[PDB]
Amino acid sequence: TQQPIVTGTSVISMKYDNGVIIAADNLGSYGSLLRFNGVERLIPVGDNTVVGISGDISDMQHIERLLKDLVTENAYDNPLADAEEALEPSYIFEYLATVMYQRRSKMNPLWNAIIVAGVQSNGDQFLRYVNLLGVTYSSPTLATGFGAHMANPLLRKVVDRESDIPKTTVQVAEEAIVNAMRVLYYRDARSSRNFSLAIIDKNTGLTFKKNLQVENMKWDFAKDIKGYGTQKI
Amino acid sequence: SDPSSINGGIVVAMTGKDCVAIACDLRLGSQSLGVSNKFEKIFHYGHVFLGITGLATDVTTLNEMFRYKTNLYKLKEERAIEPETFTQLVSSSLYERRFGPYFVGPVVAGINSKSGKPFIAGFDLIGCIDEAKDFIVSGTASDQLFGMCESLYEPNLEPEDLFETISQALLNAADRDALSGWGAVVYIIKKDEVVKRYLKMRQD
Amino acid sequence: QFNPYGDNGGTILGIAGEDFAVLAGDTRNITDYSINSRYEPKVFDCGDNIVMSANGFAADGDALVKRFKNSVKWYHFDHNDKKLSINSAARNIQHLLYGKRFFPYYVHTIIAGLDEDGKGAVYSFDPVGSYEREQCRAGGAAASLIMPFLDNQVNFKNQYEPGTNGKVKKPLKYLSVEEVIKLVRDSFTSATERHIQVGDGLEILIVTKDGVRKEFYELKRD
Amino acid sequence: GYDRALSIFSPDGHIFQVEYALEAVKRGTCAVGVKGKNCVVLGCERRSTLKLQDTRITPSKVSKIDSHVVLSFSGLNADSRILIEKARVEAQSHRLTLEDPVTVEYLTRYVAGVQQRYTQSGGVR
Amino acid sequence: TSIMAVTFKDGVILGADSRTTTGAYIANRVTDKLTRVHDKIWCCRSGSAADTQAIADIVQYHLELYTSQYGTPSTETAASVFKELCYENKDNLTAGIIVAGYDDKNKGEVYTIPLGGSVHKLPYAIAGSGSTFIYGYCDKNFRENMSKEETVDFIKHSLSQAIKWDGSSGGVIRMVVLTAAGVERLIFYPDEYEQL
Amino acid sequence: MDIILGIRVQDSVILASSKAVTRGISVLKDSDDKTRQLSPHTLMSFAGEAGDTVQFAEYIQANIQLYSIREDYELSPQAVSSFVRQELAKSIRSRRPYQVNVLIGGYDKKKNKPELYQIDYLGTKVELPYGAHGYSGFYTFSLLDHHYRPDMTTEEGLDLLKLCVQELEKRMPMDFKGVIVKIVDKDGIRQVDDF
Amino acid sequence: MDIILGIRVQDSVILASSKAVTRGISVLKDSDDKTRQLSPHTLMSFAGEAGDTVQFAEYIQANIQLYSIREDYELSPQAVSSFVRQELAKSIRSRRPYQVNVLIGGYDKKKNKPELYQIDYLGTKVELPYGAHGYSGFYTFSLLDHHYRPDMTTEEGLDLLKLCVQELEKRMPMDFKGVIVKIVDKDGIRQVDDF
Amino acid sequence: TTIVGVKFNNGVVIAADTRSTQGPIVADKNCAKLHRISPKIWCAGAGTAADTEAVTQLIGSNIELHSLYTSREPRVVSALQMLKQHLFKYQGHIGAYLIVAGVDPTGSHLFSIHAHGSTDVGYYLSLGSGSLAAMAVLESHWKQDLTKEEAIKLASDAIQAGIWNDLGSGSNVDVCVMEIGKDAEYLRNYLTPNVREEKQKSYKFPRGTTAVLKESIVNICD
Amino acid sequence: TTTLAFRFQGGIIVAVDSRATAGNWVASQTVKKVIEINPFLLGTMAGGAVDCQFWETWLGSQCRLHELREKERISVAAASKILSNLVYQYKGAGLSMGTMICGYTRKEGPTIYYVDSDGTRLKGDIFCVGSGQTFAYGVLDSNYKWDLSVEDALYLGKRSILAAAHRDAYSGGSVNLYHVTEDGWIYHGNHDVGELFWKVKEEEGSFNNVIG
Ligand SMILES: *[C@@](C)(CO)[C@](*)(O)[C@H](CC(C)C)NC(=O)[C@H](Cc1ccccc1)NC(=O)[C@H](CC(C)C)NC(=O)[C@H](CCc1ccccc1)NC(=O)CN1CCOCC1
Ligand SMILES: *[C@@](C)(CO)[C@](*)(O)[C@H](CC(C)C)NC(=O)[C@H](Cc1ccccc1)NC(=O)[C@H](CC(C)C)NC(=O)[C@H](CCc1ccccc1)NC(=O)CN1CCOCC1
Ligand SMILES: *[C@@](C)(CO)[C@](*)(O)[C@H](CC(C)C)NC(=O)[C@H](Cc1ccccc1)NC(=O)[C@H](CC(C)C)NC(=O)[C@H](CCc1ccccc1)NC(=O)CN1CCOCC1
Ligand SMILES: [Cl-]
Ligand SMILES: [Mg+2]
Ligand SMILES: [Mg+2]
Repeated sequence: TQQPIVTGTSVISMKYDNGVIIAADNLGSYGSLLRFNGVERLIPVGDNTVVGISGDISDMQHIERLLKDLVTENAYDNPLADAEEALEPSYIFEYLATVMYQRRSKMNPLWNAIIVAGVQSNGDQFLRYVNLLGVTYSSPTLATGFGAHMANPLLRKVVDRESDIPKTTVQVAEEAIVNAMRVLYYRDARSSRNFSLAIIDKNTGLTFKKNLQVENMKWDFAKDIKGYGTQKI
Repeated sequence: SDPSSINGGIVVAMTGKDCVAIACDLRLGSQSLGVSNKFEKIFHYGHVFLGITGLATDVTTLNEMFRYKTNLYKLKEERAIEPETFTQLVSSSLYERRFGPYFVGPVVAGINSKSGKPFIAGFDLIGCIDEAKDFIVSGTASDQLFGMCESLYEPNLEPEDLFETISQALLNAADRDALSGWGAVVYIIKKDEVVKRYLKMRQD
Repeated sequence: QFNPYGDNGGTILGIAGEDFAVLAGDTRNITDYSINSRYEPKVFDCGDNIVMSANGFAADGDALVKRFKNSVKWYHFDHNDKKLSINSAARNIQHLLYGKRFFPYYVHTIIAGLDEDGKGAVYSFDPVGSYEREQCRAGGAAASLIMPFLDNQVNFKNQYEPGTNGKVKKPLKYLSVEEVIKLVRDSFTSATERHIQVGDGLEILIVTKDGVRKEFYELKRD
Repeated sequence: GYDRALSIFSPDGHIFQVEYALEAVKRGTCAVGVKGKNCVVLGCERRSTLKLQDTRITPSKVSKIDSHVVLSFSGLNADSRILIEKARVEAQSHRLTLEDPVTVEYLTRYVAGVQQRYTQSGGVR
Repeated sequence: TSIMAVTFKDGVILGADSRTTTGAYIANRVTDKLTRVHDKIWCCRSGSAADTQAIADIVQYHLELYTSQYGTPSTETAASVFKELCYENKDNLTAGIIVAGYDDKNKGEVYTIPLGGSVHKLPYAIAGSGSTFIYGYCDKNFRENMSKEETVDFIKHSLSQAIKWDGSSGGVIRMVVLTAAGVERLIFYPDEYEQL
Repeated sequence: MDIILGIRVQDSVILASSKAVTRGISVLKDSDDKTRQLSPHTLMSFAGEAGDTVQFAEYIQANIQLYSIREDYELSPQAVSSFVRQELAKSIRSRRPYQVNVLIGGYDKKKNKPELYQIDYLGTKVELPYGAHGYSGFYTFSLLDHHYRPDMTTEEGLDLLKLCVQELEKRMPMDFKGVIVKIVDKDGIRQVDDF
Repeated sequence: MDIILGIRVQDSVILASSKAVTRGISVLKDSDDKTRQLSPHTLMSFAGEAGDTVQFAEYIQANIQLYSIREDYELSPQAVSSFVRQELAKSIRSRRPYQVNVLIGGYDKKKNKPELYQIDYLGTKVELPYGAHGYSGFYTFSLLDHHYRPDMTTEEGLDLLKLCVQELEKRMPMDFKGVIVKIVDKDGIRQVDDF
Repeated sequence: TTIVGVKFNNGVVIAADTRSTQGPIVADKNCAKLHRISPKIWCAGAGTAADTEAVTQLIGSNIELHSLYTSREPRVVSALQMLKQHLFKYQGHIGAYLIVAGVDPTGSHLFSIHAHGSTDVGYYLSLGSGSLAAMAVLESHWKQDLTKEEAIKLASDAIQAGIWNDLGSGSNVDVCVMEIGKDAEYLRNYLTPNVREEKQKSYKFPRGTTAVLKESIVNICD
Repeated sequence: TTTLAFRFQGGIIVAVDSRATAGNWVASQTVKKVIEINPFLLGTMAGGAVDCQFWETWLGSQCRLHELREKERISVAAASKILSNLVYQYKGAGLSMGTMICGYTRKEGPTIYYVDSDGTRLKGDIFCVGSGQTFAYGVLDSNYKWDLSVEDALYLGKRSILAAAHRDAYSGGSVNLYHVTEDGWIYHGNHDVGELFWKVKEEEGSFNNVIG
């Protein structure tokens, strides 16, 4: 039995025609206090997988170490560690899913919501979710926390079902993700303006973008809003 | 100690072609103990029919209350109350007890004597009107009734066909609920004739 | 305080014919008032012509299916590739569930297939392992909606022969695979209308002596 | 714990420790059992090189396992006490769970099973 | 919330963020927490949105009725009416209000009224959840008899930090300037204040 | 308080009520009459919370007697039962409700019919051929379902009632010290002294 | 379980134990013997939590019988009571204690004296001329304080015991369905069949 | 519920879904959540259904009496003030969450009211369980100087977001357009994107299927 | 549940209902509440369904192991005590079981043992177990005699379950009958309450509370 202390908010993601996109802001909140601002919550595993983590940061750092150690262990007595026997997104996910469910079953969970985004060796897009309860699910768009409530509706307008994935380009997909991150900054009280974004493409590979900022924000209309009902000044 | 499921019981109402049906089970119990198999839950004030599920004392009290009010209505208005009007009266009366409510699930059914239109309506315990073209359900087997009605129901049924549909909806719903059953009554209501039928059902 | 359980919604439905059996389930996966996935299958082919679904808390559902699938694998290893009969599978599943009697799998489990006489079989389990063979069973969130409809349409309950004064019952008979699929589709569209956790898609697994076939149908997405 | 396999097979297929245990029995005082038509009688030898004995308190050769079953023996006296004790405990345990006293065959089968266990358990003779 | 009121040479300036929250959801990102109870008597609202609105509305009614009979009320009088409501109904209120006004005799005045319903007359006042993070900064930087531009910068820099650290604060920085000249509304957007 | 039974037969209503008054680990009395005559042809038995039972019974008794004097006329059992139900229905939403369950056995002189009404503390009224309150019903209802016939005589009803009391004396945990039996018919109310 | 009594007289110990086994609102049995013979001259009655009572009684019985076979000798009532007390004293600080109260009536053959021991589930032992467990004591102790004499015969003890049972049948709330009476003396243990 | 309000050039538009729930059960598939306070002041209500209806009718009644008393068309701020003071008095126990909008001699207005009595002002607002889905759309597509047709599109799109993504919302989209100098147009079932598909089978029973015990004519006449 | 079993001149009658509930939800009307342990032993089930089902089929395995080891069918006393000692180990853990072990052996004759989940074990001639036990007792006790015929005893057992099925909301479905003799148990059919109630009402003239 735990309670989360230092926390990370929404992780959002979606599939597009050649791969997957995933994003998460760089904030480590301490309750209402916006304590840490240089926190990277997207963690690449190899050149084909990115694990996005929300929830307790101490448990996130533990998971980082497990993934780091998984890469080391996979390399042992493995001449094809950088080829046919490299770590797949599906292997990494299933490992995490096993751990999450084992920990919830011992009544001592890793207090996290996790999205594993990547591209399989055969080119297939991989995007699957797992959380502190060991619950798992997959969808063309996946999001955690407030992202589930606000990002998914926006991302589902682009990719509403499986057949919409081949029709969605990386330009359109990234635009929707970046727009969603702005909406979350407007509306989530534990979000920051700064964020990271990762693209895993079956052709161009892993592109990790750091120090992005929410921009093109609408605030001008605020000047016209006076009082809370009557008041004219 | 959940007032709405101490005594048990169910009511269902349906519309058809120039007709309406309202049906109810006959059980009154005290939790596991079945007490009465004659406890009817449908009443009528003129041509307007009211079914009431939930706490049996409140079922009785509200019947007596609406008889009281519809009688005064008729004396002053010099005409029988209509289903649409009665529905509003039920809603007002229930909401009057907003923070000390009657633990009931009433269902209005009837045909407007002027327009000839079939009318049904349902309420929650504090008076929210739930109007419906097709059907209204209420009671301890409301989930079961929702499932039965949603699948079995079709629009514009003739009075004789509508009888079969509503009866099968109630019977099969009641048999999946421990606190409902022990007999059943069905009212088939046409513009100027009303038929009341008692159904044969399993007595466990 | 940490709550180890959750509700992933959805509903499942098993019907048995004369020489076949179907196990249906919607593909919607939810938590609270949010949709997690519109297509997340929870009806699985477990081998030996046994299909299985464990509906409720998905983490426990997957864990169970995973363990039973593994049980089928080891049954082959330990008993010279012998086919696991549906009755033997059912008893095995009881022990899986009851093994966690004091920290239960939060699921309604249903399996379907053929018995050793080639006839359609459906077995259903409570969360802690009590099981029963039936012609008919609905499980999950909309079970209370669908089940009475099945009593009426599959087992002809409360239906008497017209004109016999309610004395002669409507005689029991096996339904064709065409008629069963009609009842499954109507059951799920009705459940979708009146239950918020049910919708998106319907996936049916049909089991005959020839193997396991699949059928998919769209459901309302609201 | 002491683990040594003391009872083991020899080239000719004999377990010498079990066979040497029989020699201890052969050394022990003679015991005889004769069953009649409606009774059983257990006779036992007591060696007469021991005078100045106190026969009131000296352990008797025949022991009651329950009110209806008796056990005599030949061989090591100290070893017999362990078997008798176990047998007496099992007798009461049987009455407790089966609500019926042991049969003579059952009690024998138990005692025999104990003896066997000591022929292929590590660290024991 | 993060709110503050600061007296200066020509009068007083009120300042506030624009965030209203339900848990961690921002129900309103363009809220106006600076409210008029009289021509040149305003207040900053923190705590329950419903309670502070209900209080402000009653105070505005009282001061309007006061004005009809006895002419313009003092800022002290306005603070007293706020206090009376907050103190007598302390069991049923969650309201932290800063009252600020401009007399011609008394010039700029600031009164703060915390949860208990006590009254405290100060040179400047800070309040709301985000105020905790700027006690150190404001104490070190506040000076009496500042100019308009210095006071605007003081409030802007202060609320900028409060907003930066407090999750319950954000959006735009609204300000209201109270002087003999009149009433001036100011607004400052994230793109400006965030990078201070 | 605990056991109150009622059986309506062809020409009468028979009420049986336990004699025990128990408090803590002491049976304080074994001859308690848990009934009040409301009118010459109407009898009410009662069971429930201590104090409430008698206070309620006598309050109803006074009201019915007041009515009888005012109108020089006896209220029908149906009318009395409706009056009692309404009082309990008021009571349940009071500051302190009457925790009293009652049976009303009456003979309607206008209809020439016996009538038995069962009313609980919530104000839940039902007319029945046979009734019970508390745990008694869990044994007696099934027993009466089997042995009861609507055309029975008063003597047959008393034998049917003996069968109930015997079953209760066999299977009930508590010693209720037997019952006082009273009969309501066209000639009024009388007590059976040897039961 | 409920009523267990014990009376030590001149030459014997008399134990009386109620026959009722009640669960919920049903008397499941009315002929239950709440006692076990531990040895030919030692009898133990018991009352308390369902399941625990018999499980404990039989466990003690097995142990005493085991001792008797091992030593070919009967333990004194004092020795048996001390063994039982220690078991309960261990039990009370266990994960799940035996919720069982007992009376041990025995005849010491070496002393030629009857002995009655009262032991509760905590392991509280006392030797007494007369004893009781549960609510029974609240009536019987004062009654025996008055009527008991140390030099009474077995027949006088049975009449004294009848007086207790009558009082309990009068004033106890629950129907305990009479008692099984057993006598422990120099000739062993025997049951009184007509009580 | 999902409810929204959007301001435009010459007025204001409000919209709502039409699902009414009872736990996880859809009680009403087409209920009206748009309420008329006065001819040109309309209200969208979320929360406790009886409370939203009762509070909107009470204030609507008092607004009519006020209008007749003052010989003036009612103002939105009057409805706003009367609603909030009523709701505040009851300390949130009256679970009415309202979006109040309309046109009056002062102009066009858009407000929201919460159960505890707090009011908000905005150009775009959303309330109810699906408000986050709706607000996401509103935050993504809203701009200053919307036309009538653009505001209707934006409003209905925001409701749709709730319909599809929120389990608490569903069925149809109701709209009401309040433009200055014109009559308010109430567009009941403006969109119906959740029509029930044809059933696979007719469940019309053969006449005489149900077993009957008694028949009798009921007297409704005097 | 409602279950009963009573001893009489011609052996043992065992009768049970077939309903299974989850709160007020009627989950099944066709549950087998009698377990056939061997040709001479029966077990009845009431309480938690799998607790009963699991441990009573486990009991059957233990009884089989006894007759393999001892070359003799287990006694009713010993069989009941295996179950009672098992549940006693789980005492406090929350098992919910009300069972009756009924059977015949040479040394015992016809024997019935009541065994429940708090460790109570009782030999007796009549027992009714379950939520509707009191309803069954009312009819059974008032009509019971030792000298009942096999035909009358079977009917009384059936009629007692019917009585409980009717009044108890958590009993119903159908009646399963068994008769135990010196030759073993004999099944006497599944009797649906749907038809049985009306058949009994008409032929017997009882159930006058119900609208005919
Ligand atoms: C900062 C945020 C904190 O100091 C500011 O002070 C602002 C003040 C401005 C807006 C005037 N405060 C808030 O935004 C305020 C924070 C708050 C919340 C609860 C108690 C005190 C202060 N937020 C509110 O008042 C919101 C406004 C609504 C969303 C328009 N109201 C709520 O959150 C209400 C509060 C009800 C209440 C509780 C205790 C005392 C008084 C009122 N709660 C809900 O609506 C219930 N909500 C349902 C969903 O589950 C979470 C709870
Ligand atoms: C979306 C769906 C959710 O936000 C919308 O907000 C809609 C608003 C529209 C319909 C105006 N909200 C609902 O549909 C609303 C959701 C809800 C439920 C319960 C509490 C608060 C909100 N549903 C209702 O209000 C239903 C109305 C239907 C048509 C009957 N009412 C109930 O479910 C009532 C609750 C009444 C209540 C009393 C006291 C305090 C709060 C609420 N509940 C029942 O009827 C349940 N039960 C039935 C059996 O008898 C006992 C009562
Ligand atoms: C009469 C009919 C009533 O008691 C009998 O006693 C029968 C005995 C027969 C079946 C052997 N008893 C029941 O039917 C019994 C009643 C009961 C329920 C719970 C505890 C004790 C007694 N019912 C069950 O055991 C049902 C079995 C059927 C197949 C549904 N099982 C449940 O209710 C399960 C498991 C309950 C449980 C016991 C111990 C630990 C954990 C759980 N619970 C659910 O299925 C939960 N529920 C189903 C509906 O969907 C929401 C979740
Ligand atoms: Cl505000
Ligand atoms: Mg029943
Ligand atoms: Mg939806």
